[PDB]
Amino acid sequence: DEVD
Amino acid sequence: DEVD
Amino acid sequence: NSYKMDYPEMGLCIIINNKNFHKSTGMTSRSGTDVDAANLRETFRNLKYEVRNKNDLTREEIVELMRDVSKEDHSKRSSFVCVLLSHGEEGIIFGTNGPVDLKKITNFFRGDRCRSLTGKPKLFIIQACRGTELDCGIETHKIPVEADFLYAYSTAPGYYSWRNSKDGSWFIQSLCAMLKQYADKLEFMHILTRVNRKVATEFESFSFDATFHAKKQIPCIDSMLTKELYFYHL
Amino acid sequence: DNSYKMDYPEMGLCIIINNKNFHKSTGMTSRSGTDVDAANLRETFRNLKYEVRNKNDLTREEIVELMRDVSKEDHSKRSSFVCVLLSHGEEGIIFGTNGPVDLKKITNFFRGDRCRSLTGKPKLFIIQACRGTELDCGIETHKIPVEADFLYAYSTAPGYYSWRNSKDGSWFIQSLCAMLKQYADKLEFMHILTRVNRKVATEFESFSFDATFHAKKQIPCIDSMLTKELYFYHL
Repeated sequence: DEVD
Repeated sequence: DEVD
Repeated sequence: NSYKMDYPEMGLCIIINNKNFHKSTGMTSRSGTDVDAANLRETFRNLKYEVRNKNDLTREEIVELMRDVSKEDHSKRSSFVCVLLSHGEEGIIFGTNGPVDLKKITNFFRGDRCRSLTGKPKLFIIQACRGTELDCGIETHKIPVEADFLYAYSTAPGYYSWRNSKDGSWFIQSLCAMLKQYADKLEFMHILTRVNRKVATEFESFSFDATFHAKKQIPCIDSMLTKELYFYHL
Repeated sequence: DNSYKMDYPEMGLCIIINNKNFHKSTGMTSRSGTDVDAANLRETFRNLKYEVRNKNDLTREEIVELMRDVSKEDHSKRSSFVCVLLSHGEEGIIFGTNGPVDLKKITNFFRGDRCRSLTGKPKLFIIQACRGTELDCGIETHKIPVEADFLYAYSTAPGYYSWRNSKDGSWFIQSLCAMLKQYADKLEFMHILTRVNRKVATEFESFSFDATFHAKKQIPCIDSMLTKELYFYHL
C-alpha cells in the first residue's frame, strides 16, 4: 500500500 | 427569480 | 444492500432557514426561503422525521446548534438530515453575520465524533451559491470516518443557485415534489436524479437584466454513502 | 424517459490516461501498480462494449490536446463517453507527467454547448488521484444546463489521499472493475458505484511499516450531475  |  | 431504516425513529431533520442578514454584511434578504422551509418541514414530517426549524442563525449559533445536535444520543434513530438554506460560496454557508465552513459543520458528525450515527446515513441538503458562474444552457479501524455522508447540493461547483421569491428555490421545490411523489417507490439516489432532471429541464430564469436572463441550473449529488437508502421499510 | 438511451450503435469511447512516470521537474514518484489498473479497466470496459483507447505518460499539454481532439470527434452514433484518469492529483487537479492541470480544463471541452454530439448523453469521468493529503484513520464498527449529464466518480473524499497497492492496483479501480464485472448486467450505475463505495470502505485497510500511514481507510465520492438513470445492458 502506498499513497497517490 | 433571484440568485442566492 | 440497504441501510437499516427500521430503528424506532427515522431521525432528526434540522432546517436552518436564513432569510434576514445583518446590514453590515451587505447580504440581501432571501425572499422565498420561508416557502422552502415550510415545504421541507411538511415533506420530512411525512417521512416521519423529527423536524426542527431554526431561523436567522448567526454563524456562532449555527456551530453551537450543530455541535449540540451531534452530541445528542442518536442510538434509536436510523439517519440524520440537515438542510441549510442561506447565502453561500464554495465550501461555505453564511450565518446572518458571516461565513461558516461547511466542513466545520459536518465534522461534528464524522463516524469517530458522533458514535451513535456511525454506519448511519448523514444527509446534508444545501440550498446556497457555490460561486458566481451562470449556466447559459444549450438548446436541446473498521469504516472510514468520512463514510455514509451525502451532500445534495442545489447547484454545480462554482455556480450561483437560483431562488424564486414566490415559489421558493428551484432545487428545494423540486426536491420536495420528488420526495412526495417517489419516496415510497425509489431509492434515494434515483429520487435525487429525478430532482436533477426536474431542475435542469423545467426551470429557466426570467430577468429584466440580460446578464441574469434565461439561465439554467443543474444540482450536484455528492455521495459517500455505502448502501442504498429507502424511505419505506418493512 | 427516466433512463439514458444506451442503444446507439456504439456504447462510446473509453479513454484511459495512465500516468506512471513523472518528469523530474514536477518531482514525483512512479505510481507502482497503475499498469494493473489500466489493464483491468481496458478489459472491464471492453466487455461493456466500449471503444477503449489506452494512453500512457502524457504531459499536461498532451492531456489537454487529447481531450480537445476527442471532444471534436463526431459522437453522434455513440451512447456515452467515458474518461478514466490514473495519476497523481490534488483537489480539482490531475497531473500530467510534467505538472498539474485543472480538471475543469479537461472536462470543459465536453460541456453541453461545446461537444454537441454528446449533448444529453452521459459523460463519465473516473478519477483515481489524490484530492489532498489527509488520511482517514477510520472508526471501529427548452434548454438544458451546459454542466448537466456529467458524472465524476472520485476514488476518494475531498481533501484525502487515494490509496494504491503496488501489486493489486488502486483500491478504487480494483473495486470499480470488480463491481462492474459482477453487476453491470443487473444494477443501475449509481447503485454499482454505491457498492464500490461499500467495498472500498469495508474491505480495504492500509498496511504500512510506517505507523503514520498504517491502518488507514478510504471512501470514494460519487459526484453526479446526471439527469437520468444509466444502465449498461440492453432490452
